[PDB]
Amino acid sequence: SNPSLVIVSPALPGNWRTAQRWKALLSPVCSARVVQQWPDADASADTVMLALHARRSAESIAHWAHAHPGRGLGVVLTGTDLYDIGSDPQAQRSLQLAQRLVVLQALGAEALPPECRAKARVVYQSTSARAELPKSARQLRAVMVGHLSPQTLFDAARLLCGREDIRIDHIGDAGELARALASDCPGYRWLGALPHAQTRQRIQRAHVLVHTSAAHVIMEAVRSGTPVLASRVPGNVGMLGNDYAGYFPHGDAAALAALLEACRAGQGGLLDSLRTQCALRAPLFDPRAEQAALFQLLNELQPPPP
Ligand code: NA
Repeated sequence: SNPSLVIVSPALPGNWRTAQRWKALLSPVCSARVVQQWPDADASADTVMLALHARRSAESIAHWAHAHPGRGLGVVLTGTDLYDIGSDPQAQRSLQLAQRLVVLQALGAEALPPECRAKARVVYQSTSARAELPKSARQLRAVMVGHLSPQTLFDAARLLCGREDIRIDHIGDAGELARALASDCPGYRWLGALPHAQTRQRIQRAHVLVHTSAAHVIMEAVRSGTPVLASRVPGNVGMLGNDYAGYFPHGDAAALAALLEACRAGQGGLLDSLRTQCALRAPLFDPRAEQAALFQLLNELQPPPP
């Protein structure tokens, strides 16, 4: 067992969702609580800290390292901090103060300074599974979930302007650039902001998910039996694997269009290969696995009684 764990998520009312999911997976072995800032009024009881984002939580992190020198500090690199730690002094200070660093995919520790890697640990994110649905051989529907690399998808859709056999469904809140692409191109559609249940059903129902960004969406696709076409950036490669066959160069719309065309051609195949490759990735995103990685991390951070 019963350590008192504090999760720092300084998000304004991504990281909140992770924080809540970690609290639920750790609640069986610890008294877990989420805060925006530490310390608070219940802070004298806390023994272990899991702070999300080396910069946004730096002030909590620094407060923890003063009250608990060499004890209980886990700092989670959520993305933009890892890819901040180049110039940000606070981000850098957070890396040095931590007893443990958490990266969320395999490749994270390569961006970490050399002296910070031994204390890094890989904890893949997790999501619930959806059943893999049968898919038509007569079209290829691609879904992209991403608040408005928007231009990369936009350019690929214009390079495919006449095709109605390749359909691109863009989900996300922004805008007129999207509405224009929707009027001009039969196969592009901007559905705007959609509820979370509808977004996951469309991903489950899509032949493929396209991610051009430089993470939860990729897990939701993989765990719903939907392959992914993704930009070759470390965050994505860490999720899908160094030998994944569905990568496109970041900012290369022609390469993205070619990849959709190749998926379409093998219908009736690259798409079948991508499906097989994603099914081998899916067990990395099992809640059981994330929970187990968290248990071990908590046993490592747990400080001996003062
Ligand atoms: Na508990």
